[PDB]
Amino acid sequence: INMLPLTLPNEMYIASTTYEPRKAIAVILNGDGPKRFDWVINGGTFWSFHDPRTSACSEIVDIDQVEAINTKELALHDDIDEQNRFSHLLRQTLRYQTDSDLGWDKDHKALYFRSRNFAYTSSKKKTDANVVVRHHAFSPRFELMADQWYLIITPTYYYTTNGYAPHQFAAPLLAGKKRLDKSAALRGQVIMWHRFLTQAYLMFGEPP
Amino acid sequence: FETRIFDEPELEFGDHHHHQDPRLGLSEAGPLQTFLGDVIKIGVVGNSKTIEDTRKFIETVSSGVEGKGEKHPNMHPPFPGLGNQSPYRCRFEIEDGATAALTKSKLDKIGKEPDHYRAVEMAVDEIIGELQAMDDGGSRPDVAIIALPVKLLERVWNAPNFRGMLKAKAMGLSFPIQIVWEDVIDDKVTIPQKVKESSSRKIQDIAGRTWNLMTSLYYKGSGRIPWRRMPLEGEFSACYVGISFYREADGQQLFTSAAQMFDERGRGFVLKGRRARTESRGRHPYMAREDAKKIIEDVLAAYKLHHKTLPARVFILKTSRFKDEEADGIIAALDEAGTELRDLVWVQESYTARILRDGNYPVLRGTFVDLHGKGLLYTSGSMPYYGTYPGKYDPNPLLLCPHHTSESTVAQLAEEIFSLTKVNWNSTQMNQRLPIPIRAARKVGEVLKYVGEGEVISADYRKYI
DNA sequence: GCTGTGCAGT
RNA sequence: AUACUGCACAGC
Ligand SMILES: [Mg+2]
Repeated sequence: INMLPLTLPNEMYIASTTYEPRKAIAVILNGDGPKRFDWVINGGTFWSFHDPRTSACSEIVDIDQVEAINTKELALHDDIDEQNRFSHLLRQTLRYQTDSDLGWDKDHKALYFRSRNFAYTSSKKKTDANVVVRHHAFSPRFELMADQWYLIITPTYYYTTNGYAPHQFAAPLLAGKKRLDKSAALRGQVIMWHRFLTQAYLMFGEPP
Repeated sequence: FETRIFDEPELEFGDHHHHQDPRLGLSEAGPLQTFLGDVIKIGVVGNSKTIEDTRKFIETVSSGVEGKGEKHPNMHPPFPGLGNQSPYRCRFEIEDGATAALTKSKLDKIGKEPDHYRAVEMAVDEIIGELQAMDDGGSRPDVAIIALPVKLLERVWNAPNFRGMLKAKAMGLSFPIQIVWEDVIDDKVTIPQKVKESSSRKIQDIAGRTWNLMTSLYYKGSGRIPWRRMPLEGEFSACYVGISFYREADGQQLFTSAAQMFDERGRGFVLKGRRARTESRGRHPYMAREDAKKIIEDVLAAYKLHHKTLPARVFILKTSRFKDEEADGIIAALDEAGTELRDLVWVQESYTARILRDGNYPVLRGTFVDLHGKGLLYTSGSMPYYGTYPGKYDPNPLLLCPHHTSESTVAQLAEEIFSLTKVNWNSTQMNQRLPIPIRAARKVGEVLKYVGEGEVISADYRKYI
């Protein structure tokens, strides 16, 4: 019910190089072109849903060893190390897609907003509160069940003094705000995150 | 995603009064293997104040305890003692020469505080010396209560584990110890905590406390299960087995394996298992064949020793995903034993997806939604019989993957472990969340850490519980 | 993802 | 160590 039906693209650009994922991000931050955050950490290959010909530099790999394949044969793969790599690539793609009005945690791994009421159009009652300090965040998790990939949604709060300074001892207050659920406080948050995600290389469906 | 609800299985005591409550079904029924009147002898260790309090508690609970029950008064009955209205059909007794006492000089020598190892092992030895004096005497106790005083409790609490070495030394004895803190025998001084320093530990109401402690004494003294788990529609003698991996306390990362069986009606057997190699985190101390084959062979050897037959179903359930070599070993051993029905499930205390939030009441205890391949088992919840949810916030499901699949589907597995949840012996509380072969893992590890070298390891869950 | 420790309410 | 449920932190 909280789970989210991702829809995969039809093409996957792959390459083979011998680089390392630190100096590669170093050159991609000191580059002079469009920066992208969905190119995957080099576990031996280079997988993305983007053409490297129109990228900033693409000096990680040489041009003649780039291939394009279909994502159906790669999404249905066993030997779950590749499944972990696919979840890695999907996490970087989601972090790059909704990257403008969002921030990614390093410890608790959530996507916090960065006061905005954020009213959204719905047929039910307008239950909108402060989202940008009591934030609203969620931890995305990728799981492939039966024939379909899926995102697991988990709401949480990220606390900050002024939006930039980190929290200090707001964890018991976060736990106390978590301990509040009467079948309205979680379904509304799931509805809000679905409405935000429905509005791009990954298409998000309707949760059950 | 198809949905269904489940009802809790009934409990049988004397083929009368099919009830779900383990307390009401003891109070007004005929408990299993009852008699006209039985005596259970208790033995107490500690200073004279603890012995006086223990005797006062034992001879005052027979008069009767109140049964107000502010939250669902069918959660517990008023305890009427073990007289005419005996819930266990017995009469407890304490022998005068059985109870022991240690002098103030030995306690002060323990409280000299050299470090937090030497005083601990000195108190351990002295306790087993008093227990050996108990055992070699004429007044042998069926169950021994270790009501250690507050000063020795603080000396132990200043930090190894006292409980592990105590149970390891008591495993070679003839009676199981029933360690109970001095706060639990109606003493006004509350025991200080560890981290919070100036704080008082909390405890339940007196009636439920007496119910739990007296049922635990009933099991640990009288060797007899109170409640059995009668099988579902079309079952046989199964071999529900859990596997746990523990790390010793001497700084060694050897994640050694164990094995626990809960085959017949709830009777448990704990077996040591094999050695431990090739664990970066710990997934395969069942490497290839050389461990798994003879671990399963020892499990079947214990089953042949007791039941003088072979199991019909084996339901190996754990919490860590297995590999191909371990699965090959399990399948080869079960084929060599001619096993009919098998399952190899790993159960997740994880999988953060929390669903079925609709309804005015919280979600009921027992509700299966079957994702296309894996199930979402809700084992803790609410009932209209209990009225509401007096627990905490939202419960936690489990998800079950039948890795290295077999001849069973997920509905049978979910119904089986929802039958398996409430056969708990440490508690008469109804709303339980974990299967007993999983919950027993920490309890057997905290004792089997300190056995050490090669001795008679034995097989009885009564020492660990 | 899974092993270790520590509380709070009934 | 009468308990069960739930919550937080650390390690790999
Ligand atoms: Mg116990």
